[PDB]
Amino acid sequence: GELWGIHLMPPRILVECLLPNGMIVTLECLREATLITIKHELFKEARKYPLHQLLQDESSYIFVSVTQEAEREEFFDETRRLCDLRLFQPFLKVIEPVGNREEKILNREIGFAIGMPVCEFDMVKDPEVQDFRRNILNVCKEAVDLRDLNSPHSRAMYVYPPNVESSPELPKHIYNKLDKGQIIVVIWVIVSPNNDKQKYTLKINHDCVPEQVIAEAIRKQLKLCVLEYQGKYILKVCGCDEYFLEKYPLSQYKYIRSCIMLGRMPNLMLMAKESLYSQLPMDCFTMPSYSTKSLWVINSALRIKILCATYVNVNIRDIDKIYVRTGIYHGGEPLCDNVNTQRVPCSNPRWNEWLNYDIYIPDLPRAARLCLSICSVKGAKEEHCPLAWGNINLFDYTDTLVSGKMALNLWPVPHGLEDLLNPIGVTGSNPNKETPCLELEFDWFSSVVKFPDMSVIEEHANWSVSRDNELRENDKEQLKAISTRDPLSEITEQEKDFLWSHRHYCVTIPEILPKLLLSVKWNSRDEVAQMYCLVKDWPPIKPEQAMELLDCNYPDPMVRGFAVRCLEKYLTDDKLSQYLIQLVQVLKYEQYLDNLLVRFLLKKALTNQRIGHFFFWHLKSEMHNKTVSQRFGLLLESYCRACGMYLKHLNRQVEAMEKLINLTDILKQEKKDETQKVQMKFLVEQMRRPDFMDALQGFLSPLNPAHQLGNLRLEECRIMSSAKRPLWLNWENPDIMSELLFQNNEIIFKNGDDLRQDMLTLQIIRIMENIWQNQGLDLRMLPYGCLSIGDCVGLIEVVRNSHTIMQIQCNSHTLHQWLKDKNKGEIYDAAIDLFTRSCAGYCVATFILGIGDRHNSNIMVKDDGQLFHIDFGHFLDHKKKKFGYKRERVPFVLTQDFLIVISKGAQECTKTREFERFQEMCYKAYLAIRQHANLFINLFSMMLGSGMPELQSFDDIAYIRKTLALDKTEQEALEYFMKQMNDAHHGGWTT
Amino acid sequence: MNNNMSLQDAEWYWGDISREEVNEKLRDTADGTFLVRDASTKMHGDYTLTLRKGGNNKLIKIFHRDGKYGFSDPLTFSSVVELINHYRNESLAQYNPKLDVKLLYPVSKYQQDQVVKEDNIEAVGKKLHEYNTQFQEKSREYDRLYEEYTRTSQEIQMKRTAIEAFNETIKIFEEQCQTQERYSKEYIEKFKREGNEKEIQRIMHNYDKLKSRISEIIDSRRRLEEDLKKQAAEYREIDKRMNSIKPDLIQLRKTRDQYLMWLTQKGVRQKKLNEWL
Ligand SMILES: Nc1cc(O)cc(-c2nc(N3CCOCC3)c3oc4ncccc4c3n2)c1
Repeated sequence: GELWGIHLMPPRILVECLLPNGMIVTLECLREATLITIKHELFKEARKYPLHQLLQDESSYIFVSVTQEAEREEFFDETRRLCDLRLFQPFLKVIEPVGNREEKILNREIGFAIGMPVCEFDMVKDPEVQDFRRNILNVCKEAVDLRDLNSPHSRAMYVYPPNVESSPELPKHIYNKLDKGQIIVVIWVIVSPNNDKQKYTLKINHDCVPEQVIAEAIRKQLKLCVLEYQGKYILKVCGCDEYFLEKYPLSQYKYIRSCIMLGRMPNLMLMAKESLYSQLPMDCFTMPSYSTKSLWVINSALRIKILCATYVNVNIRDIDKIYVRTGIYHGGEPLCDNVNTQRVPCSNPRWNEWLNYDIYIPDLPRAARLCLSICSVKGAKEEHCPLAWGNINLFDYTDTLVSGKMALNLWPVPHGLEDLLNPIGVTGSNPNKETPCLELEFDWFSSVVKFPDMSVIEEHANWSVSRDNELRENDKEQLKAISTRDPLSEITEQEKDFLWSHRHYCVTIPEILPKLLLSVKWNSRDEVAQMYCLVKDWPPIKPEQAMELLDCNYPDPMVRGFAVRCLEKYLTDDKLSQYLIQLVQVLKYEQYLDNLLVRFLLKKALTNQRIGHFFFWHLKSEMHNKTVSQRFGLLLESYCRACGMYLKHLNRQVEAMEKLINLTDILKQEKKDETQKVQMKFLVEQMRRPDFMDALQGFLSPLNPAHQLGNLRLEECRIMSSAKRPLWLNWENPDIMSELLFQNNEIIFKNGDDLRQDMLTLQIIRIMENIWQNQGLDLRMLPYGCLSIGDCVGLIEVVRNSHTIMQIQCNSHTLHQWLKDKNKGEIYDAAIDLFTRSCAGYCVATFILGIGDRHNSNIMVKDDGQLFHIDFGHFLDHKKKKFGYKRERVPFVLTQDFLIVISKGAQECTKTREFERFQEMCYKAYLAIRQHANLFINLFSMMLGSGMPELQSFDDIAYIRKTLALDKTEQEALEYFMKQMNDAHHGGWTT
Repeated sequence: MNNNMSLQDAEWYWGDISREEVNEKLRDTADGTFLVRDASTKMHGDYTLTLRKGGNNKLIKIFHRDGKYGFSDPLTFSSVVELINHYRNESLAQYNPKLDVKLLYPVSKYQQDQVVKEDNIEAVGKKLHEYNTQFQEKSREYDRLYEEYTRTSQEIQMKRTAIEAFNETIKIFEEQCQTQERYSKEYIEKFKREGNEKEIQRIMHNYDKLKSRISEIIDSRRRLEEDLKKQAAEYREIDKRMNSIKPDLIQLRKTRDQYLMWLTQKGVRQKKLNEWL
């Protein structure tokens, strides 16, 4: 709320005013009023009260107060509204400001974006936290220097980066749409005194750099203008904040490439270079004010003492015993046998026993973790359940082995997890101290004990050998076979011993590194030492395959180092944008705050504002989550301090979203027993207010920063039918050329549903579409915008001119007949094609991912005939547990309604040439994705720590392995797909 | 007796089950626990032995050539049953000295025969309906408790920060007493000798008002402290209730799954299973 307790403050509100001479003055104010008028109203009345003579001029004083976030805040911007002040209580202390004003304003602007006050980081005792804050700044200032390598063109490349594809090479069906490899492009120019446009239709090669597009434009002294005024102008997309600034073939830009497939003409705009270059903020950077034995020398087995737990929340009636389960983990696999304490009564949780592990301390790998939990118990059939869990890194960030007594405040068990330990969960104590607290004791080895240096490791790796052959074709063929296994197909013990024996030949096939790493005995310093030397000189690999090495199965820092170095060399901003969700989530697996991946992502976010935008939002959406609060907050703090002017743009977005959260809250709690007619009236009455209009207008779309959101069309904004009360919002597109792209921007704001599952489903769909397109399959999907922006708060892009299947139907011919009206005449065939292609893609895509059952409301159709899906909700068949059967659903069944459309209204709708043509499209689509199975398995694997109940374990990702039939041959995989479609369509599949 | 049985009748033989099914039968089981499944069709080998060791699942391929089975060249066993029964008595150290254990505890496919000895299909099906209804019911009971839990956890968060915001307020209002004390020490002094009690009348009025305002604020956070203690207590109670449903949930799920297995291993129509569920 805007005040504490009350969601909205009354029009009139009394304010307590604390004066510098120790006087309290009550003042009558307005909720809209500013701080300048309050201060002038105050000293007007302060003349009545005692000791006024001691008061100075108003220019010497400032207002201070406490906020909702428990922070004492000084209000420098005295043109702020009282409701926008974010006050805890209606009181204002007037004092004289001292210290650095500039950095105080900046600290509060970071704090506002970040979700928490920046001074909460100041009072963190933990050295790792303060080291991260200082050391990360080196990355930040080093990043702003790439933004000045060629100023002010560097500034333009940063703020408006080229939105390009990964490859200049075009697929066949894109090129075949071009007239002999040429594209008709319209360039518009303005004469602002006359304020009207003159269009110039051009016909140039697709692979023309903006300069060849800028040269031809002037024609529509012959070569003199293209010699001098060539690099004097820049191209812009109409109705967009998307610019062409770098030397790329025109067709490689996403918009132009999009225009070809859609059949639309590219509307570019001519604009002066200097006109945008001077409009750029040129944001500068300022440094903030916050700027012995070896492990292999210890002749002892590992042991840890479990002392006691403060309490567990358990009913003494129902549970017989409690105990502590413990494990030494490298990633998700135990390094030795789990060790339990002796069972004790629920009332008194006290053990005081040394647990002994079958591991010699020298053999502890660098990434070794302690995983523990307090478990409960209930012939003698007994159930074991986790009450709370916690993980500890056995080495700290400075390579130091843990020692002596320590206290570990535990975490609640995630919903749905039944596993007694949680090796995937984050490490470290729960920030919430009012929490079950396990007290433990590690051995103390008369020193600071440190993990060996790389040079020490290399010497041992040589020693291990001291204690010729060629690679046969037989061996060379098994190595290829092993490397073709997917990332979840466990290698056998024969295969492990084979790979290890041939570790020196494995370099010849670099993509086998994930398998060789699984063949390493991680509880043996001899083998890990030998692996390190091989990893150091290992050939770089394709980014999609390197990402495999970033999930929770590969915690070793050298391995992760390698993976990040592959991304540094080969990951293009295009694909980085496409995988950003996973690269952010994968930060949750990282042992420490400072690591190579976080340095990579932050650098990328600070040198490319499109990446920065989504980097901010992905991190911010999870700030409510206490497992990641500190990490992401610290990360966000760094970004916001170094991103420059974009912080002001992000602030407006956050300010808009908070006010939408405010409004939807009130609707869900205080207005639940009101009808939608009145609920809407409340919404309008509250939106019409000046503070809401100024907040919800003139900001950038968080779904797409290139889309400016101007004035609200408030008469057309509506609450949707659902109980969570989604807001169907409508903005004007304020661009002076918006009519050529879109005049108005519609977005659904949802507060109550977790939109992370949909966000992932739409990402996968986008990637699937990319696969099919490059392989010559024109199956057009519609992965609309969807962004999670907080705890069950999100944004969904609205597709214009789209209708649900029920809307069409409310007879099984009316869908086909409806599409006929909207596409009357000869243009009818382009619709049936698009529908069939859309249907195939979505039929195959939904089957693979096992999304929730489709119905008339789930499925939508556009005017042109494009079919797409909405509200995915659950994937990987989450309705299979809580149910019985272990079979694979076909979510999207083609009823006769859909079959008629494909068959163009034919009688035998399953026995036409169009239906079989459709079938082969589904067969091609299915096998195309199967061939890229590793990519999808990898992406999902990075998402296990995310907190999404639909993927908590590798057993959940096993679903796509079963739908893509990976344990089978390619022939059998196709046969499996056919049978699933036949069983779902009751035999109507004409096999 | 044992060596002459078919592989098909072997308790530890599961046939065409997936690697993920194998994992769910081997989770948190003692070392020596094992089962055999068919190898994946796209690979060399006929069967995969899977066993527990040091808390991990070990996969060993069983190969076949000319009537002989084994883990590697040469193949010396006459049948899979012969191979398995050999390593139920001999340590696997004979094959690989690093994995030193025996195949001790078979995951029997006649496992559910212990729990359900009911020979009638319909009686097993109807008990599947009863165990499923019980499970669904408790699942929804646990679900509501989780909604309560999270909401309670979120409201506690708001209160905790509100306590800190109250403390901050009290600090400011107490420092306001300090400022008025340091400012009036000489200004009351001047009019103590000048005898101006009329001014003192309105300075003390202001000071008493400040003291009066502090009282309310301290009392308000005192009230919030009580609310918080009450809600934290609710939290721990919700947590207790959830910890009682969890064990019952696992058992109710395990029983349903084993009753589903008995009907599957008897091949009951995929449609009649769904009318029970
Ligand atoms: N929880 C959720 C998740 C999601 O990805 C999409 C939607 C969604 N998206 C829509 N879109 C997405 C883009 O196309 C236009 C509207 C919807 O339109 C509707 N009409 C009537 C009833 C419901 C809807 C509806 N629901 C809802």
